[PDB]
Parts: sequence; C-alpha cells; structure tokens
Amino acid sequence: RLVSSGDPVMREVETAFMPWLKEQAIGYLARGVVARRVVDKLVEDAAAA
Amino acid sequence: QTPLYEKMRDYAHSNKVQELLQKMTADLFIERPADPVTWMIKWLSEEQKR
Amino acid sequence: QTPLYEKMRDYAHSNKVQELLQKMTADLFIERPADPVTWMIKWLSEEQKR
Amino acid sequence: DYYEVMGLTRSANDIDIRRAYRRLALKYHPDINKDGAAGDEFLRICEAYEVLCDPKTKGFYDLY
Repeated sequence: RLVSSGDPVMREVETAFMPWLKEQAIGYLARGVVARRVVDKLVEDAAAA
Repeated sequence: QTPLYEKMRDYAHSNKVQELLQKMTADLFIERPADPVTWMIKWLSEEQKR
Repeated sequence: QTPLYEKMRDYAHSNKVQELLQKMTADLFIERPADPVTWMIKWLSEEQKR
Repeated sequence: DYYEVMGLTRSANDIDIRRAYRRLALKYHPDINKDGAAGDEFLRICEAYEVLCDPKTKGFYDLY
C-alpha cells in the first residue's frame, strides 16, 4: 500500500532541473528582442542616410 | 527499489521494531481487549518503564 | 490445534485491530524514530481522540 | 497453515502425507469422534490434504 501511493527519483530531479531550462529560454528571448530593436535602429539610420 | 524503499525495508526488518511488534501483537492476541487503543497505551507505558 | 488458533484468528482478522495495526505500522515506517515505543505511545495518545 | 494442521513438516514426502492424513482423519471424523473441538479441525484436515495431494496445487501453494 505504501509504495502504491508514495516516487521515481529520476522525474523528481528532472522536474527540479526544469526551472533552469525556462530561465535559459527567457534569456534567449531577451537576446532576440535586443536584436530586433537593433535592426529597427539600423532601418531608421538607413532612411536618414 | 528506490533508496527510500530499501531504507524503509532496512528499518522495517531491523531487530528493535520487529521484535517489539511481535511481542506487542502476541500479548494483544493473548489479552484480547475490546478496546486495543487503550490496552496498547497501558502495555507500552509499562514496557517503557524498564 | 484448530480451537486455539481460531480464537486468535477471529480476533486478529477483525476490522478494528487490523486497520489499527496497519495504519500504525505505516506511520511508524514513515516517521522512522530512534525509539519506537514512546513514538507509539504518542501516536496512540493523539489517535485516542479520534 | 496447510502443513502444521497435518502435523507434518515442510519437507514431508508423499507417503508421509498419506500417513498423516490417515491418522488425523480417522481421529476426527464425525461418525468416529463424537464431539469436542473437532468441527474446524476435520475441515482443515480435508482442505490441507486436498491442497497437498496434487502436485500442481501443492507447488503453487508452496511458492505462495
């Protein structure tokens, strides 16, 4: 009965590791946003030129 | 067979708890109280005094 | 012989004692105390209310 | 258990089971043994010999 209710040690550590993946994804998205802003500034300067 | 299950089996099969359980259940099936909750309390209280 | 065993089998395979003992053992394995006897005293004390 | 009721041990032979059931079921049969604590005893004797006189059931019981 006690093992029927409760844990696989692997999934619990894998779920603990997931926050790190989410943070890395957020950082990459921020990098992409910075790139888009740089491209917009480049377009404005191109029109001025 | 995770380390918890193995640790529980080691504790469950240890000497202290298993002999204590065997003793208690033998005494309880001797006396046969119609309210084992209290008989266990008195029996454990008298055992702990030693 | 059959009579001595039957008198104990009928007692021990009745619901009150059996599902008291099973829950007590389950909580004992979960808690893992150093000295089981006083822990069972406590558990029975705060289970007597229920 | 199915063994202790016959009095035998876990390593009993086939002739051992024959003899044990012979004496225990000629001592506790209702027509011979008039009365006493011989109600459950005869039934468990019959059940134990029925379980232990057939190798497939005997082995399946022995493992579990």
